[PDB]
Amino acid sequence: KAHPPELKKFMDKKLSLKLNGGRHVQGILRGFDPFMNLVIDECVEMATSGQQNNIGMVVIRGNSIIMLEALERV
Amino acid sequence: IGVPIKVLHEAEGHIVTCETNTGEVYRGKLIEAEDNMNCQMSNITVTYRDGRVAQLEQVYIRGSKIRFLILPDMLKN
Amino acid sequence: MDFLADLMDNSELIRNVTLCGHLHHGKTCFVDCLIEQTHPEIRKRYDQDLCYTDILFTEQERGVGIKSTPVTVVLPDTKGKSYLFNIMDTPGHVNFSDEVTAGLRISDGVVLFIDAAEGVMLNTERLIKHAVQERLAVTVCINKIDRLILELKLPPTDAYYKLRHIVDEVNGLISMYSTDENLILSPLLGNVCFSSSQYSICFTLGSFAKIYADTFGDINYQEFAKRLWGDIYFNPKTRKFTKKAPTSSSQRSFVEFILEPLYKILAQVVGDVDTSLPRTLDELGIHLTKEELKLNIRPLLRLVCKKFFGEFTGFVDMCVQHIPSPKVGAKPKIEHTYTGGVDSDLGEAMSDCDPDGPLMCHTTKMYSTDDGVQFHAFGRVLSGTIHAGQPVKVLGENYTLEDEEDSQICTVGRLWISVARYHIEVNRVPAGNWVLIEGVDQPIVKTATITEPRGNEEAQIFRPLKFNTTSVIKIAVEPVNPSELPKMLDGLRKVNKSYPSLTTKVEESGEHVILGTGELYLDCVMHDLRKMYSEIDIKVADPVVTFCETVVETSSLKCFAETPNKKNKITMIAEPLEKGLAEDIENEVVQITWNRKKLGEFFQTKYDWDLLAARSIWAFGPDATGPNILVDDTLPSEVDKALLGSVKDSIVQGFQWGTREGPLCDELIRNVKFKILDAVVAQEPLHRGGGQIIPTARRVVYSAFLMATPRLMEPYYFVEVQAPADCVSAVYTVLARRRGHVTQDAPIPGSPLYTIKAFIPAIDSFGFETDLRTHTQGQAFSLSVFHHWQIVPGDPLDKSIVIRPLEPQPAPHLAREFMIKTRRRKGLSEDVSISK
Amino acid sequence: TPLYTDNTANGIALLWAPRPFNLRSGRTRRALDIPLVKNWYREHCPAGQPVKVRVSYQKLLKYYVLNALKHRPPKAQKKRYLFRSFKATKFFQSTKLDWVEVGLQVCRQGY
Amino acid sequence: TYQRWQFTLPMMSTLYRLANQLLTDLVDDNYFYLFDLKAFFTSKALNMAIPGGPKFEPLVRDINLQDEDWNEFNDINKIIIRQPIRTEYKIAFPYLYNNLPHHVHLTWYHT
Amino acid sequence: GKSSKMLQHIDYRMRCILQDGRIFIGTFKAFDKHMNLILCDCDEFRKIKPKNSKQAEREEKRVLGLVLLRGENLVSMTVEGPPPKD
RNA sequence: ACUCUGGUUUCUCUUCAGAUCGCAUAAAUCUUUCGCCUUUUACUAAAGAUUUCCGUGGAGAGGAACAACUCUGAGUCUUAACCCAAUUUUUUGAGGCCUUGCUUUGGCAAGGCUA
Repeated sequence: KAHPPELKKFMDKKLSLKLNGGRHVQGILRGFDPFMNLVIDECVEMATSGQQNNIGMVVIRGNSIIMLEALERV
Repeated sequence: IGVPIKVLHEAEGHIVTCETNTGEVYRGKLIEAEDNMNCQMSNITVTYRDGRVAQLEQVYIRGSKIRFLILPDMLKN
Repeated sequence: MDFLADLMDNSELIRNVTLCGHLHHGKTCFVDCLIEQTHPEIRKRYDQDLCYTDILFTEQERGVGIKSTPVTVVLPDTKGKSYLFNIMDTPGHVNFSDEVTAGLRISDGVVLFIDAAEGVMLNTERLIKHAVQERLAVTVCINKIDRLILELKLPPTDAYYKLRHIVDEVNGLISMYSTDENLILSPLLGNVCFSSSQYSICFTLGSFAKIYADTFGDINYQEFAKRLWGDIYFNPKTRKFTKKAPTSSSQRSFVEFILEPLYKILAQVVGDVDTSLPRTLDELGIHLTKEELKLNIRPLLRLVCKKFFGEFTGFVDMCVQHIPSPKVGAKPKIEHTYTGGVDSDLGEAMSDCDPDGPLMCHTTKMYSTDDGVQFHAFGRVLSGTIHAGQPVKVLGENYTLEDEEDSQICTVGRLWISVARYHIEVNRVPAGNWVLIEGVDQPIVKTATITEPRGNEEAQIFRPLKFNTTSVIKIAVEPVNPSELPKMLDGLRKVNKSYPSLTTKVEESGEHVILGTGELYLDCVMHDLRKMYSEIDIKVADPVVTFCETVVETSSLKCFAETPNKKNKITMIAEPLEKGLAEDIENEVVQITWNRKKLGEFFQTKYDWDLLAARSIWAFGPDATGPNILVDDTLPSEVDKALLGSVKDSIVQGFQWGTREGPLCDELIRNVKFKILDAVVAQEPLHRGGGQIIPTARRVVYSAFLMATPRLMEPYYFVEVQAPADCVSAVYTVLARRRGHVTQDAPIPGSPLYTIKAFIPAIDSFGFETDLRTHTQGQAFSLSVFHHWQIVPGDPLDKSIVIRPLEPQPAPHLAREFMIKTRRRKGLSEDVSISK
Repeated sequence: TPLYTDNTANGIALLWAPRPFNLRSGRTRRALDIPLVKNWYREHCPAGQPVKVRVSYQKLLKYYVLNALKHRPPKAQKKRYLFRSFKATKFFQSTKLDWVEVGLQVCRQGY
Repeated sequence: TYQRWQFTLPMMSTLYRLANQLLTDLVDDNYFYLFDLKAFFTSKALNMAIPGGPKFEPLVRDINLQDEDWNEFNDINKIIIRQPIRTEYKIAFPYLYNNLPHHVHLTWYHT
Repeated sequence: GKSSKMLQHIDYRMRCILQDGRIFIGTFKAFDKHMNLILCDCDEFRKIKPKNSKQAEREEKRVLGLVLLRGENLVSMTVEGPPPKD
């Protein structure tokens, strides 16, 4: 019980994640947690109009995160 | 050890589709299947609810935002 | 059961694996346990094991497996779904290991087996080295774990130390054989599975961790396996894997939590029925019925171990972790087995393992039908899908793009790909799966590649099959009466197809000679020939060893032969090869296809040969593997360099012919550095008759060998005779009688037994094992495999005293009488003529 | 639970016993068909013996192997217990007596 | 009825202790290398008898295999005998070291 | 305590209404503790459930086959018919 | 934890033998060869085929004796002190609007605004 997600292959790789409310973020994964809460270093959130705003290193929770896709080779 | 989770873990490596709660349907080869239905695939095709389709080299969708999944007919026998 | 065919479609769920064993009993016991787990109908009897891998009745009666059985099924996994395992169980004999060589091309992964009590063996070491040279994954299995637990009754800590020593020895052997970084093997790494194969007791560290998780708690099995595998120690106060070993009297994690429960269960079961009380069973979470308790000690222990230890999920997990799917593993196999290179478009497609691409299936195994009239060619389908009735061109092992007549078209009937039930319900088989093609047996002898008729016009067959062992024991075959001679010959052909190692040669003396590796091998050959392939009674001769001809001194005078066309004469001198070059060349270290600069650098660095000598035209016997090498040392000052280039092919053909047929006994010649001194020939193409060179070349070879000092060479067989300590000295006495020399002798670590490595000459090797076993009153056991050619004493052509017809000759006289007897038996002129 | 108990050695020794003792529990055999000497001549040789001992061992091994060769019962009998029928016959009766008394009775009957 | 017996492990231990005198210490069948019933069967099926094995009367006259005439390959002038081909060699591998083996039996190789 | 209600309707073709509003008719052969069902030969329709439809009984129906529906998106299920022989 | 589950000793009787009937081993007759040989009782010694003979198992039947003690599987098959949900349901932030296209209306699919 309490198994962690297989995020070791995507650690330190630039990927794009989809957050709740129709949000899109893109950045390098700085780590993972047992509840899927990860750290995105140098994350840039893309707005619905098309502009992207860089928020730096932040923490993305897996409760509102829909799915992540790596932008590089796994 | 569930029967549906065991059938989802046994269906890894074949072509299957998964429709999420947001309407995005991703079809491809299930590379890794977790115990909580977290599916990591590679070279999948994702079609959104608006009709736009795209191809992803590698993705990993959690089971919390996943609605249903359709596997091949080889697992029925 | 349709899921068995459904899973074959998924190219990523197949696990092509071949087994190896110290003795065929251990591997076949594991295969039978796997079959019983997969098939609930077949249950092993209490008196004897089912041994489903021993299809032949000869293996069933003798007790040693004869032919490899490629039979397995879909098997489940603890953390994964069922994968369609297909395992080719191999015989556990030194000579019969040649058959396992075929399995080397059947699959790309060898799940090696090592007995816990016996430890490392000569057969196991040879198989590991051959697999390492074959570029395949190796996953070790500690077999007969109950032997240490029950037979030896060793302390648990001592048993763990012995197992660790065995694993370390295996790892050292693997590292010596191959330098790849993947050579690390350990229960933590997942390359070691502890499978006794008796009582159905198989597991790994992950299997034990999963059992612990199922029993109580929710501990992550992967982490627990990574921690408890080694000697990292467990701290109860800290309650964690503590590498510092804090507790004074604690035992290692593997000993404390893995070996100790097994020892306790075995002690409770074997010790007493009250020892394995219902209270103890409930503490173990098992409730056996009264009938199961009323059984004998062995069936009760088997049932308890089988019920307690699941259904061999640990082995499946270990195989899935390391043995790759055919899609992943086809590329290294394409690089190694294929002689056409992976860069080919068809080769590149095969490397991707595309079922919808071209059809490229390599069949190397041969299996007789129940009636024995027809055969079936068993082989992997690297690319494409074979369909029943679809015609295919079966290019043989000797097929080449030079001549298309070497291949023939044939139809493929029922496939019978599934072998666990030995049924023929299979219609079509996808790429990467083993197929038992029927109907194409006639055009092909062994190790031939079938392909689609018209889809590809340039695909060629894979490289010819190679064996580590060398057939050195030759035996003549004659019918009781010639009236039905062809019938026996028919069976002889059935022998050639069935056994790849056996070599049937029609000698010029009208005798059919069968070449095999071991005495038991040829005995099984003759049993199969008489009982199955040819019911005619067959008379034989005394076993003989193929002999070699070598040189010790340089040629005294040059030898020249003149071509009939206007007297074009080539002169040469032969010299003995440099010491240590024979085994180096024979080990495929350097090939004639190598670049001239690379070969020159190799010879200048290793053997310090002259660069000009290296730049000379090099032959190196047949197929660039013959120890007898040929260097064209002709002086560039002479104008024959253009003529030599125009006659290089003829010279090479003459040299290879002379290597195949020497001057004495016309046998193979090795370690001869034939130096082509010079050649004077008219530049006119008319005078350059193709048929005037090769006979002249072989005459020059014979004269040079006569000019140099000739010696006979016998194949010294390596024998790893294991024996109890008391008989060890007596064992040497046996080698004393059979002209044997003891190379080494060491006690078996953790076992009272004692291994002795000896080098027995093949002439006296016939029946050596029988003498050793009978003299030691059935205690000592031996196993002999050919090791190396050693020069026989005496001179083949020196005028010596003729030996008595029924009396052993003195040591100095062995060479001459060997030579005369071999020449007369071959049918050639007995007397050796210096003029000839 | 004790890893090593007093009964472990006994059981592990019995696990490699000869045929009669390897079985925890089975069915009985008659008194006359339990050959004790059987395992003796089946050995390689009583080493350090006179020639006559060898000859006796070889001859008895010949007898044993000839007995082993021809061994196939066609006897699909109807289990007609003739002795039991004779016991049930009114011309005979049943009683209990010492073996020596039965022996002297048989001697008198034979006389 | 006294037909089947169900006992305990310590009773086997003590009975084996008592019967050690009448029971040999051999535990592995490899000790009966060439003395198992199959070795004697294939010895009887031939003229040759192993030194430890009894002699036998041949099943048939077998004049065909008694003294065969010299042939092109059967000639002793070409056969080389480093060591005598004893009866052990023939019994061990009846299908190799025996011209016309015919009706023989198969022996267990190793344990 | 008994739990015989889930095993009695197993292996039969049931029509379950999900939380999104779709009706999936399929052979419910496997269930779970989280309410995740497995429908073999499943067909999902979002137009209407065809029960004696005069104009049309199948509208917006897509047959997927072996489908795995999660219990978080499932609301209720009703019995439609028994399973076949195969 | 609940309901049914139901004997083993025995004595005989009648069948069938698979199963090394038996983890032992005899004998008789006939048949072919071997030593034969002097007529049968006989032999020698092996093969071949029967038969009797010691025994046994399976299966069935009928009485006695423990027949009332059940063995046992099956029959979903029986519970609270104090602590709990960021992925599978007794805590879940999934809430509102307009326009566009279709349908006869009802309803269906997409976008943004939002706090």
